[PDB]
Amino acid sequence: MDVVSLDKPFMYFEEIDNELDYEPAKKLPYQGQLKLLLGELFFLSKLQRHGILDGATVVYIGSAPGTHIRYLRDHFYNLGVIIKWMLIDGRHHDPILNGLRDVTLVTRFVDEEYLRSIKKQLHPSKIILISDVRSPSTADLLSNYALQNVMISILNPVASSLKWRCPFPDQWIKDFYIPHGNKMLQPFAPSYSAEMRLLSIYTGENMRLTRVTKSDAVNYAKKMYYLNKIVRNKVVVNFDYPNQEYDYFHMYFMLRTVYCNKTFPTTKAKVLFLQQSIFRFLNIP
Ligand SMILES: Nc1ncnc2c1ncn2[C@@H]1O[C@H](CSCC[C@H](N)C(=O)O)[C@@H](O)[C@H]1O
Repeated sequence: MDVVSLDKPFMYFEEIDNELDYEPAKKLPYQGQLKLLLGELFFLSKLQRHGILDGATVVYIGSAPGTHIRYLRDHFYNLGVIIKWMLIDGRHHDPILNGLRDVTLVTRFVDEEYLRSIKKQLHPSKIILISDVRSPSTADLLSNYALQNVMISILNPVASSLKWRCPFPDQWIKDFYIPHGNKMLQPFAPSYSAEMRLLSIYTGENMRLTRVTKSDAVNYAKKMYYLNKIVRNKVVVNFDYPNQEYDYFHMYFMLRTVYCNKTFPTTKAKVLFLQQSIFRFLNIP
């Protein structure tokens, strides 16, 4: 058994302290909704901590089916946070999202022109952007990242969460810029996934971008390979929890930052609660 003792999990890309030469997917049902729910609950909890969530309109682009979004919506709604949800996708959403006055579902694939009309329509509310659009090829990726930057420039949000996976070095097309932000690592991501989420909060009227080159691509690939191949396969023996696999240890850390109405005697009790709550909601054993 791959046993180990760990202080804390790697929460952001930058934390990974090792790499592996990438060698050329899921153990749980609804694992994808889980992966998404944890990251977005983590992101939104942070904004709440900063006082920038209440009264904002959450514009989620590439939100369908969005089964897990119902849970996120209920969570903040039950906490008393006032948020309007605007879920836009060309595909249809899970019907559990229907019939809620605080959530507007839009069946539209967004283009730059559309962003301008919704910006005019959302005005003067403050916007929190969440993007999970998916076309893939390096060209498909770049195009998605290009669109995500136009979302921020037009919508001009107070914070953003963007889907982010660096293209493979051996499939490099050109250097590009992505918004400056924290590269949040995702527990329960596919076995060999190199995807993370870019979380940014916008101050003043500036927009800081960062260039990404092929050498960065090589680094992303090796660090993400060691994390997937070695780290995620660890059994944290010093983690006193029903499940000691690395992903549960990693999940505990994101869930411990979440706010609940119900008071708990220990962080462990809360996490156990939120997790039970989350798994029951997702119908995961
Ligand atoms: N330009 C665009 N505007 C809106 N949605 C887009 C888009 N291009 C692709 N998409 C959508 O992006 C989605 C990627 S899968 C998204 C899953 C969703 N976040 C969930 O929680 O279940 C697809 O549903 C696709 O239709």
